[PDB]
Amino acid sequence: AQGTKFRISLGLPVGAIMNCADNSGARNLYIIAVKGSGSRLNRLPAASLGDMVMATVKKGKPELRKKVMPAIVVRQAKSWRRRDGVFLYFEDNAGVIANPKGEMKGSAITGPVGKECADLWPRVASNSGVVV
Amino acid sequence: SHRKYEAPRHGHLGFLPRKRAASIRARVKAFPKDDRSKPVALTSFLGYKAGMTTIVRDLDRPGSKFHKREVVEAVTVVDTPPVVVVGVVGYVETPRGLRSLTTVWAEHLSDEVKRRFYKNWYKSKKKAFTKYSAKYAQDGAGIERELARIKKYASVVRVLVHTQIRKTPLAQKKAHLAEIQLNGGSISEKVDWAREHFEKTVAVDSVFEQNEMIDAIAVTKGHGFEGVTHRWGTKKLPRKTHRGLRKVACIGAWHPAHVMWSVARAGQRGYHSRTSINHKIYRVGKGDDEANGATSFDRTKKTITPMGGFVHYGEIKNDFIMVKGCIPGNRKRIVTLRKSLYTNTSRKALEEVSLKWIDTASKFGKGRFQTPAEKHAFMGTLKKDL
Amino acid sequence: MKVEIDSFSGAKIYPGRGTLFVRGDSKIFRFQNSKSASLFKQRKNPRRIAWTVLFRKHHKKGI
Amino acid sequence: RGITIKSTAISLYSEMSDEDVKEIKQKTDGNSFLINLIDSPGHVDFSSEVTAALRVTDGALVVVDTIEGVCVQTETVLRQALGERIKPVVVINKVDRALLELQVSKEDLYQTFARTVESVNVIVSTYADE
RNA sequence: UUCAUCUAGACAGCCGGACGGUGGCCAUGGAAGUCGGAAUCCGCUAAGGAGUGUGUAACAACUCACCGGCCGAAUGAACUA
RNA sequence: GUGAACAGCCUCUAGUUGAUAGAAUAAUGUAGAUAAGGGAAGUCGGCAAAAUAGAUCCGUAACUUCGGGAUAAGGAUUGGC
RNA sequence: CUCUUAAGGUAGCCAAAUGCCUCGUCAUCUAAUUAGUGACGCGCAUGAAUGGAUUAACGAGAUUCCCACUGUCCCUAUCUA
RNA sequence: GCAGUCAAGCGUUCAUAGCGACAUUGCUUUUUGAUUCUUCGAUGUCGGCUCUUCCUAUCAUACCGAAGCAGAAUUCGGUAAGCGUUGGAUUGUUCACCCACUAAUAGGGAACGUGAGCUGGGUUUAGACCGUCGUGAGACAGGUUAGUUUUACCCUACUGAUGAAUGUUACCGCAAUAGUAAUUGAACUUAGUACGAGAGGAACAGUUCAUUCGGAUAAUUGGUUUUUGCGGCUGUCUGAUCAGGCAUUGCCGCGAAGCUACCAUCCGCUGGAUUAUGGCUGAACGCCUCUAAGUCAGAAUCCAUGCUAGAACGCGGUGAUUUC
Ligand SMILES: [Mg+2]
Ligand SMILES: [Mg+2]
Ligand SMILES: [Mg+2]
Ligand SMILES: [Mg+2]
Ligand SMILES: [Mg+2]
Ligand SMILES: [Mg+2]
Ligand SMILES: [Mg+2]
Ligand SMILES: [Mg+2]
Ligand SMILES: [Mg+2]
Ligand SMILES: [Mg+2]
Ligand SMILES: [Mg+2]
Ligand SMILES: [Mg+2]
Ligand SMILES: [Mg+2]
Ligand SMILES: [Mg+2]
Ligand SMILES: [Mg+2]
Ligand SMILES: [Mg+2]
Ligand SMILES: [Mg+2]
Ligand SMILES: [Mg+2]
Ligand SMILES: [Mg+2]
Ligand SMILES: [Mg+2]
Ligand SMILES: [Mg+2]
Ligand SMILES: [Mg+2]
Ligand SMILES: [Mg+2]
Ligand SMILES: [Mg+2]
Ligand SMILES: [Mg+2]
Ligand SMILES: [Mg+2]
Ligand SMILES: [Mg+2]
Ligand SMILES: [Mg+2]
Ligand SMILES: [Mg+2]
Ligand SMILES: [Mg+2]
Ligand SMILES: [Mg+2]
Ligand SMILES: [Mg+2]
Ligand SMILES: [Mg+2]
Ligand SMILES: [Mg+2]
Ligand SMILES: [Mg+2]
Ligand SMILES: [Mg+2]
Ligand SMILES: [Mg+2]
Ligand SMILES: [Mg+2]
Ligand SMILES: [Mg+2]
Ligand SMILES: [Mg+2]
Ligand SMILES: [Mg+2]
Ligand SMILES: [Mg+2]
Ligand SMILES: [Mg+2]
Ligand SMILES: [Mg+2]
Ligand SMILES: [Mg+2]
Ligand SMILES: [Mg+2]
Ligand SMILES: [Mg+2]
Ligand SMILES: [Mg+2]
Ligand SMILES: [Mg+2]
Ligand SMILES: [Mg+2]
Ligand SMILES: [Mg+2]
Ligand SMILES: [Mg+2]
Ligand SMILES: [Mg+2]
Ligand SMILES: [Mg+2]
Ligand SMILES: [Mg+2]
Ligand SMILES: [Mg+2]
Ligand SMILES: [Mg+2]
Ligand SMILES: [Mg+2]
Ligand SMILES: [Mg+2]
Ligand SMILES: [Mg+2]
Ligand SMILES: [Mg+2]
Ligand SMILES: [Mg+2]
Ligand SMILES: [Mg+2]
Ligand SMILES: [Mg+2]
Ligand SMILES: [Mg+2]
Ligand SMILES: [Mg+2]
Ligand SMILES: [Mg+2]
Ligand SMILES: [Mg+2]
Ligand SMILES: [Mg+2]
Ligand SMILES: [Mg+2]
Ligand SMILES: [Mg+2]
Ligand SMILES: [Mg+2]
Ligand SMILES: [Mg+2]
Repeated sequence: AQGTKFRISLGLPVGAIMNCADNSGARNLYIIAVKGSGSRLNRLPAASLGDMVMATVKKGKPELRKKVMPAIVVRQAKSWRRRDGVFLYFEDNAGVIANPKGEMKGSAITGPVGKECADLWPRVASNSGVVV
Repeated sequence: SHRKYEAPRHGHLGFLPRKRAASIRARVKAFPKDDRSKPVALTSFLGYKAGMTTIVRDLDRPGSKFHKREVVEAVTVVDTPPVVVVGVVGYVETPRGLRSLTTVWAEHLSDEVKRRFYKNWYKSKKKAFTKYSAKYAQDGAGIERELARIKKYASVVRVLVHTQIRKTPLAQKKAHLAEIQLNGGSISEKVDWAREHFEKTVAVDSVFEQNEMIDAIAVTKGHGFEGVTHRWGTKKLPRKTHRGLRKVACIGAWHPAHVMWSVARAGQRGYHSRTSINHKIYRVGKGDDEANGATSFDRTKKTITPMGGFVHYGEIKNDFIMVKGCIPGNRKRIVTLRKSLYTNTSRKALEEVSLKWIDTASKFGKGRFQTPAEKHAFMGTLKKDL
Repeated sequence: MKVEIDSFSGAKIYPGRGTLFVRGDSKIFRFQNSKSASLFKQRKNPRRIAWTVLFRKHHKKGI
Repeated sequence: RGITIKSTAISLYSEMSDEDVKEIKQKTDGNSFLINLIDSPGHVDFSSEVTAALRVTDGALVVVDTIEGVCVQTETVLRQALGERIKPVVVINKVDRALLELQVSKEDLYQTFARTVESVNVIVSTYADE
């Protein structure tokens, strides 16, 4: 968690599937928990871009299936509103498998990444293409 | 039995009863502590809520991620035509609390204020204060005894101001008259200042300045009789439940065999006195000034009021306060604006702010143009003519 | 404080107003309102939508 | 991790001004000298990489944190050198610690240095080859 | 309630001393009063355990009983309800 | 008339315009709708709702009592002139 | 070889809508399964027209999963009569 | 179920850091028995759902004391219930178990809270299958599948809403009493520092955000559409055209206003007195001692500040008060 991160609208609650944007071998990421979430009776925990989630891979190489891993959300597909007044969104939800230190089990991210997610994660920035 | 899963209570009980306020002017309950080593000055100010708009500005907040980067922020606009002093009220410390000792008024009063004392102004014989004024007869024989009476006694002096309603676009005609506590110095310079201001207006640059954190005291938008789902934030009940979902399921246990004061019920929502604190003043606008919507970065002469005019309000022709964010109450409602009761040093306060830009697009729709000029410059000429 | 222009209508986009969409290809789109955004997502062609900047140019109107 | 683990070598080429080589109290050619250096590890777990480097060297540059003083591993790496009959010289390192952290004064500092040297010679005399 | 100390100087506090056969015997890898068993004597004394603790790897080094200097009138212990 | 059609929808002949009314537009309801992102995480349980839907052309599995399974699955197309 | 009762559970099937113990054990499916499926079988108390085993097709039957779908839910808002 | 007392012993050494045998004194009424007092002219059974409040034997958060407390981490205890205590896989489950986030995933009560509040999965009628039992009808605290959940308009309580009387009327205020509220985390930095042989590895102050909760607000973005506002489309009827009707709002796109969303934005005060505990002076007792007199500090506590209502039988100031 190399940085502080301003709040952005949540769009990926638990149960959400997002595309796996890295060449790790995983085709998707099923979110089961989101790091840093708090508690409310009946409220599904949920992630936005930049958040560290706990996920499993439903479609992908067996070596990665049946196993819970941390992932970082890199695009979000649900309109959120930066501090400069813009409501923006991506065409899709997506994340990359990571390790708790914030490093990346992937090797190069495909597709755009959000500005907030890449300020938070250097190791993710090191592999990002177009950001914001 | 115990509960099963714990969850916080719904709704705040220090905001009860949730009834309708006694009047639509929310009582300004506490005034600031008086520092008497400073000039006689007002502590609050009446207002009229006009509407909201949007601004951009640089951000000076070192160590933030939006330091020196522009931000855009909602703002509320209060139409504040200068208010006219017409009275002085003095209160004494007593073992049962503050007691009003006497009131003394200006020699003459706008009929828009005298309207405050009638329910049928039109059919009256408008005799209110006709015979009081006669105490001004020779030299102010009686009135100067009272003013001395206040000076002798009177731990606290309050001045009776009233809004110049006629200077706004409302259909009202009947002004709002209010007490405002003089935090001056010496209960005497306080009441001289009152006499030296009878029927003399007080503008608002006297009272507030840019970046001053201030509180807003008004009466919440009414909403009528509300079910408990929306009124208290209760969980909407499952699709299958017979007899209704917008309900609380267990109005209470068997014992105490009484529905208790703490359980959400259906009833009135909105129309509650709210004192809301710490809204930074972003601009203090002059009516006797063109280019209210102008800024040192925008610099294109325009008023504050937006194209089409503030929706459900009208145009801004007077002094105005432009405060950051939002305030209790709807457009057209009287709005008391208190000076802050403590000296905030948060540095979210204390931050000098300079508007880069003030949106003035239409609010009656998806407003595309800042000024009728730039519409034409964009569109061209049109058939009806020009 | 550069204002931006609607990708579909060439309309002027003041701060805070409208929407911005990052397509898959990283291509950014700005929409001044909801209607302009809706049309584009219906895949409509602004050259055939009568009130847009880039329809008056293709019909040399007002120039 | 910022800890030397294997002791690794590097040979340094460096010059010396004409008046400096005059003081060299042993027969000495030229003005350029060749410094065959080894950077050693402090941790006891790696002491085997010190004896491995002290078998291949002739003198030893011993470093003492000025504020931490001479410490337990300073003591035992010295017993490694004097066993192998190796000449020492000392750098009292890390002094900017003493001016900042300790707000030290000039005498406060000098006397820090004295007892530190006193401490090393105690180690040097006890184990240096008679 | 029972038993003790005290102007022949108590209790408390402070202060000086706390020795010599001797590192006493069996042991112990080491055990010098002070891990532990067994012994519990003597000398020289105002008095100082073959040791009340702290301590050492073992000594050292402090400490206490014990004696004394100080002060000057009462005081200490164990029980009962 | 549309349409495969005694479907549904509109019309001609014929018949009826009968169900206590008026004014308001709170909560809660019953009945009918819609919903950003997520998509069963809700629940005993996908209950309820949603998605599908005609027709022309294409393509169609395990298994099978060889008859089926089959509108399997699954693609394409559809106005006007 | 033998005893109680005449015989002594064969072919099959199974923790089965039939297993007390029991959330059986093994495999599988899930991040996680008192659920499902496949196995195992000294089976409290399966078993051959009291029919056993198997079965295509059919089923407003009970049960598990998957795709699509969605206000069931996160978490509520809104409009109509 | 929970808590004491004695202290052989564990704790290398040492009873009581943390524990603790043989004994023995208690407390509690979310356990299960024992009884059979109330109810059999009828007090709706399990569990969940929802929601409020209460208890403390405190899981977390504040401040502390102890340690076999170096740091880090942990354990024991004190004031303390102010505030929070969750998302899921299997099960009807209560219970259990595992996944997972979390500061933490504490235990309980309120007719084993809560069915004219829901649900109806289980139990527990009648239909039906199986297994064992039985000659049989049938039985089973065994399995299995289907199986109608009724009324409020009355009284009170609670939520909101009016109101006679006080000489009339109107305006500005006072404040009794009641209520009250905020919560918790992370990153930077302090610092690779104190401490430590090393491995490791903090805290106060400062900065930026965040969680849960609260009260509002609608500039924006989004949702809603009988604006039936503009357009588009099918079928049919008005002879065609124009323009319309009907199709229960005919359907589709957009759609302003209003309403509204951690789906949106803004805002959530600071003085004092205290608890525990740490101290000062200081006797009791020539010393000592935080205590006996007196006294300094000091907690998510309490009282105020602030916020909400305003006694409809609490109050003040003030205006005008009927020619005929
Ligand atoms: Mg729940
Ligand atoms: Mg609880
Ligand atoms: Mg029902
Ligand atoms: Mg608007
Ligand atoms: Mg919209
Ligand atoms: Mg160091
Ligand atoms: Mg005597
Ligand atoms: Mg004595
Ligand atoms: Mg004595
Ligand atoms: Mg010994
Ligand atoms: Mg010893
Ligand atoms: Mg003897
Ligand atoms: Mg001796
Ligand atoms: Mg000795
Ligand atoms: Mg003695
Ligand atoms: Mg036909
Ligand atoms: Mg018909
Ligand atoms: Mg027909
Ligand atoms: Mg008839
Ligand atoms: Mg309704
Ligand atoms: Mg409905
Ligand atoms: Mg949706
Ligand atoms: Mg959608
Ligand atoms: Mg989906
Ligand atoms: Mg589930
Ligand atoms: Mg069922
Ligand atoms: Mg259905
Ligand atoms: Mg098909
Ligand atoms: Mg065609
Ligand atoms: Mg037999
Ligand atoms: Mg067999
Ligand atoms: Mg079996
Ligand atoms: Mg079996
Ligand atoms: Mg049995
Ligand atoms: Mg399941
Ligand atoms: Mg099986
Ligand atoms: Mg049998
Ligand atoms: Mg049989
Ligand atoms: Mg037979
Ligand atoms: Mg057969
Ligand atoms: Mg067959
Ligand atoms: Mg108990
Ligand atoms: Mg001990
Ligand atoms: Mg104990
Ligand atoms: Mg009974
Ligand atoms: Mg009885
Ligand atoms: Mg009853
Ligand atoms: Mg307690
Ligand atoms: Mg402590
Ligand atoms: Mg110890
Ligand atoms: Mg409480
Ligand atoms: Mg659940
Ligand atoms: Mg009970
Ligand atoms: Mg009950
Ligand atoms: Mg009831
Ligand atoms: Mg019922
Ligand atoms: Mg049932
Ligand atoms: Mg039955
Ligand atoms: Mg049978
Ligand atoms: Mg039988
Ligand atoms: Mg049985
Ligand atoms: Mg049965
Ligand atoms: Mg009432
Ligand atoms: Mg009070
Ligand atoms: Mg290190
Ligand atoms: Mg700090
Ligand atoms: Mg709200
Ligand atoms: Mg709208
Ligand atoms: Mg038509
Ligand atoms: Mg119509
Ligand atoms: Mg006091
Ligand atoms: Mg407040
Ligand atoms: Mg009253």
